[PDB]
Amino acid sequence: AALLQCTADTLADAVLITTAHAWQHQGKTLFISRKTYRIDGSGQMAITVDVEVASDTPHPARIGLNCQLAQVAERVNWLGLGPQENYPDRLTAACFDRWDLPLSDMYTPYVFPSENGLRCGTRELNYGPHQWRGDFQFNISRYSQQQLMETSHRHLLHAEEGTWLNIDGFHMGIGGDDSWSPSVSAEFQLSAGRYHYQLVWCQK
Amino acid sequence: RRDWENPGVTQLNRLAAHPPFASWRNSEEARTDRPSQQLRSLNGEWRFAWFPAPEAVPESWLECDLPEADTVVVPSNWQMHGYDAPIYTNVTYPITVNPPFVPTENPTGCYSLTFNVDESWLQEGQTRIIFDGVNSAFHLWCNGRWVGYGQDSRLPSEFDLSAFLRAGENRLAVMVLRWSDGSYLEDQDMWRMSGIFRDVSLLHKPTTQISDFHVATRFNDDFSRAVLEAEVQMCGELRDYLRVTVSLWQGETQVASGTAPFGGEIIDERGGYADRVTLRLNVENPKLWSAEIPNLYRAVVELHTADGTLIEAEACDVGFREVRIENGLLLLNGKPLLIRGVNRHEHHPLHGQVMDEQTMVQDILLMKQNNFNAVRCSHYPNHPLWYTLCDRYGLYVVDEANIETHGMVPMNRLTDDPRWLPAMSERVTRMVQRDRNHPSVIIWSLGNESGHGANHDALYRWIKSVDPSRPVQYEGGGADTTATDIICPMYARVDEDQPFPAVPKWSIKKWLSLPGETRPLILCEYAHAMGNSLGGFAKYWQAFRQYPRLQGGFVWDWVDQSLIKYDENGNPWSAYGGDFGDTPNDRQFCMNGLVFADRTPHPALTEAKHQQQFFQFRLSGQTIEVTSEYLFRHSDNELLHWMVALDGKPLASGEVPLDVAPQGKQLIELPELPQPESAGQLWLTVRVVQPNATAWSEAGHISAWQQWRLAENLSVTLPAASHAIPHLTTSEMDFCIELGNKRWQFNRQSGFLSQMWIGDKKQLLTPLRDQFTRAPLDNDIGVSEATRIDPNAWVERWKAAGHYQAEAALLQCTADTLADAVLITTAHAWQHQGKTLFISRKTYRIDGSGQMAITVDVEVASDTPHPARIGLNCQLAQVAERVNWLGLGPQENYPDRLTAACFDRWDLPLSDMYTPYVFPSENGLRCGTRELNYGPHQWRGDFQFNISRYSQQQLMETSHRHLLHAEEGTWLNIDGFHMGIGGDDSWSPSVSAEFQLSAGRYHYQLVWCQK
Ligand SMILES: CC(C)S[C@@H]1O[C@H](CO)[C@H](O)[C@H](O)[C@H]1O
Ligand SMILES: [Mg+2]
Ligand SMILES: [Mg+2]
Ligand code: NA
Ligand code: NA
Ligand code: NA
Ligand code: NA
Ligand code: NA
Repeated sequence: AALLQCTADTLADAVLITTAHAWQHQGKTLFISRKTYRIDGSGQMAITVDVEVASDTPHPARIGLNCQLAQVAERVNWLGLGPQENYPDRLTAACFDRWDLPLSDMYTPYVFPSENGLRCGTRELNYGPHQWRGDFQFNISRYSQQQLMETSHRHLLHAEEGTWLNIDGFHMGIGGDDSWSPSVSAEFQLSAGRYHYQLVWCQK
Repeated sequence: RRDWENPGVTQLNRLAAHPPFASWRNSEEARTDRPSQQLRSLNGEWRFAWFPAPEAVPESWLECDLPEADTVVVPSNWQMHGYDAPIYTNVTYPITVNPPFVPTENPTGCYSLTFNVDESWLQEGQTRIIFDGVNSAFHLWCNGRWVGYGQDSRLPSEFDLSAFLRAGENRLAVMVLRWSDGSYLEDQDMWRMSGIFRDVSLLHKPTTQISDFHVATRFNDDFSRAVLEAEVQMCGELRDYLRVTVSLWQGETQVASGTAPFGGEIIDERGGYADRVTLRLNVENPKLWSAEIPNLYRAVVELHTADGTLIEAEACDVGFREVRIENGLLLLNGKPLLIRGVNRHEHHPLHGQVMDEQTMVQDILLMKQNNFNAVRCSHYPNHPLWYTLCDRYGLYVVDEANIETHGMVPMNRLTDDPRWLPAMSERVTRMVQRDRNHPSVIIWSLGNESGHGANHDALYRWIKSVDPSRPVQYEGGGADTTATDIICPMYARVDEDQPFPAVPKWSIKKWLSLPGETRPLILCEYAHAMGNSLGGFAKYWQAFRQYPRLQGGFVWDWVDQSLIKYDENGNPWSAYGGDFGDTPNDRQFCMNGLVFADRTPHPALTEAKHQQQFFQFRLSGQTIEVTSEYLFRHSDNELLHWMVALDGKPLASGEVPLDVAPQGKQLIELPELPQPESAGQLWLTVRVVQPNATAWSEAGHISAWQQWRLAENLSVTLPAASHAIPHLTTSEMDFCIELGNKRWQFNRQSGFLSQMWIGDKKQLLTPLRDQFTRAPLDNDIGVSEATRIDPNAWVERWKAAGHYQAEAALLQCTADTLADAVLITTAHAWQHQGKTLFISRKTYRIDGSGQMAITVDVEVASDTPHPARIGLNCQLAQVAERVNWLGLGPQENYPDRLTAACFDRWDLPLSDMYTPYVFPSENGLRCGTRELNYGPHQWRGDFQFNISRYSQQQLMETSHRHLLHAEEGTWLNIDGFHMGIGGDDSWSPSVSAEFQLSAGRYHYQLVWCQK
């Protein structure tokens, strides 16, 4: 990430932080993320995200935010599709409702580890003292994406300090018509060029 | 005898039907298709008088010109002369349904003609008269004496006048009835007119003559050898010395000739036809006919004496081609066709149903220029010249019997009744007898929309038995009955089933594979081009390409059936149903074409041309792969032009020769490029160009094109810093923003930007506000009507929900000052009787440079019908001459109808940004736009828009284009999102789900600035 801009402004009833970053490679600009963070008198932080994806780069696996929370809590409660793991091209069986499970159930122990546990069409996620509202997809667990990537067997995984949260505005399909050639259908590829999503983070 | 109220009587004294004749008395003339001294036209000025019913006609008329008659041009439709009104009704018959009766008030046209006949015509031989088209029934007298009677408005009626004429002056009298029992089989969706509307001629033939002749062509497996077989029949006295010679010419070269005396092979226990003879000519390596290369030969049939005196000669153009269905595919010359067709009614805005050579040729060329290769004669045999033009310019034709009984209940009420078999039969048999020698006719059709009755099965069989060279099709009764060789549905969708009882319309992909089915499928009608339509056209093409047995279709239809009317002040305008006092009527349903009545194209025609391209393309790296879809020709009149441009700015370009075999591929490696001097999207556009003129096109004609996005350079560099800083003035009713010579006013009570100035010049006539509706297209309205609402119609759904009446309620309007800009934030709710339909949240941010960035986030209740659009609208104070944009164009294009548009920088006169649909509606949108310029204004983002002198309100409140009036200033509609237009049919919702705005939440952003 290359910082293009970062500015703060005071509003009548809020503070407004605007940022813009570029991800580039070998001089090519892959994505541009432009954001605003508006913090109001109520303690709510509204994050608006607008991303640009170069038409000539391979469509990305996801368009989201990620962070590692200090907090390790017992349950995860959400208003969205569930209760089991579901992806854009595999979410018909999931149901929209209020679900609440123990943290470990939000991790799926595939023998060969990979991205896992996503839950789509969520409008509210609650974990510990935190609350995220919007219309997004998310996964939450004790294993970083980096660690999943680097580890070939589930028994060699180690819970990291804290909890890793991956909150996506958009996520690519997982496919499966076969497992030896690209099989994610065009309609589940993130080829829009321009993507927007908005999240509000607040405590309890 | 009231013969016009009896389906048992369809004619009296009418001669048998036969292929086009001219009785040449010179072989060379027949060979070259020159005019014949023996075939005279009686067209021109005749006398005509109108009466309200046959009973009102005075007997004196039979012998004397009526002084009150007028002199008029024939052929003609009397409605076009103003004698009575033409009627526009679709399905419901224009007369009470009570077969075989017709109204006692039955408009009657009394035509007469005084003309001369050479004594030579009477001293020997036979003189007959031929009426190519009389609608719908008539009696004929000659010199005061009755000759005969005829029905079937679309085939020629011939009578022998030899015993009625005199050398010198003669007088014909023709009493034409508007309505007859024949009207029950003539219920086609088109204007109901009447009259002698096709040519009148006199033909002289010798007493001993050629009475009919049939030509066939059969081939070997590889088409390297043919046998042409000509069966010739005679009438008149047989003599041993008579002979028949059939000769076949290829240009000026004679390829073959055979001669034989009359006397056919034994047929049965009783012998053979002493009055017939069949000649067989061998042809090596024949030049095959197709729509791609319409090679033609000329066969000349000479009747003569053994000593060599010519009696007469007849002749026809021959196209060597085989039509057959095998293994589920329709093959032409052994290869599978892909029918790029269109249905074409015979219609002229000034002359009604009278056809002329110039208009036909016009039609043909435009069809060919727009990639069509086939036409369906909806829904009757056409004027004879049509077939000759199709044979020579090369178009595949579906010849269809003049039988349509759509208004019956149930539809097959007459077609299943044996009492009507006779009348039906002649409409089919006489067509086959007239048209069977035309190579362009590849398929026969039993008619249209007359259910499926036992009469169709018998006639299907009659054709199969008499003319095995062409398949038979018929859509009635569910499109896959026993009376059809081809599954030929009308308006069946690509993927969506429409499971109506008894006659479902399955998805065409699914239909092919139903248990036990194996036939090819070609839609007889699809992509109902009514008004702003053709949404989803590409979906069909894609399917046709992928599925071998989906062999194409015939779009409905070629040309709008609008008619010219003159305002009080003599100004012509386009009229539709009801416009002549005709009632009941079906209004604008007579207008469904790809071109307006004057042949100017509608925007959809370009979508068709594009999807019907004959060259397909693929891009990989710097390699262009061109695939030919031609079946028979090499690309010998084509080159490929390619261009690369960065956001409209030309970068590199070039041309390459195309040398692709039919069905073959050609790889073209593009040069290395001098990559963009900066940010933006590089676009590659390729066009196939025919350098040389052809019979149907000019030099440089563009036949196909395609585009691809190549490299994109996202901009990361920040614009410089403007020292200038915008100022905010607040009052209780308004928020104001000023920046140098610029100012913006946002109204605090409305929450909208109400005014803007450049200098002291006000820029807006009406404030900038959200817009969620559109003046309804014909597809949006369907068959709904004020006196008969169709609740299912999109328009009724939007109306019912309050979309057209919802009012904006302000929920928030705030102003903030940033470091370098003013930020205005608004939120509105649109409601209707308690319900919140839509929510629009926006921010307007005005910086030091005078750019206004507008962010819009809209919520749409999941339970209200999907909106027609999500956008903004305003009336600008200025009217500029041009409109310039970087986006798709140049023609109007919608979400489900934009494949043919290309991304580039376009610039047009404002008037071309408005599409003049006769029935006005939302029109002229351009999609995928990144920049729009008009006057001093500039809008940037990723939106769709339309710009014109007509408000949406006016468009929806006006039924005819001629009545629109340019308002002050310019109406601009800039949409973040816009619903598809649909068109699979125009009587039920047809916009595919992927084109409905059902997302719930939508975001778009625009920058508005002045230059
Ligand atoms: C209106 C439909 C119920 S019937 C529909 O009407 C169209 C109107 O142009 C065409 O005439 C079609 O052939 C006919 O099926
Ligand atoms: Mg009759
Ligand atoms: Mg009909
Ligand atoms: Na892994
Ligand atoms: Na096909
Ligand atoms: Na119609
Ligand atoms: Na060529
Ligand atoms: Na209108």
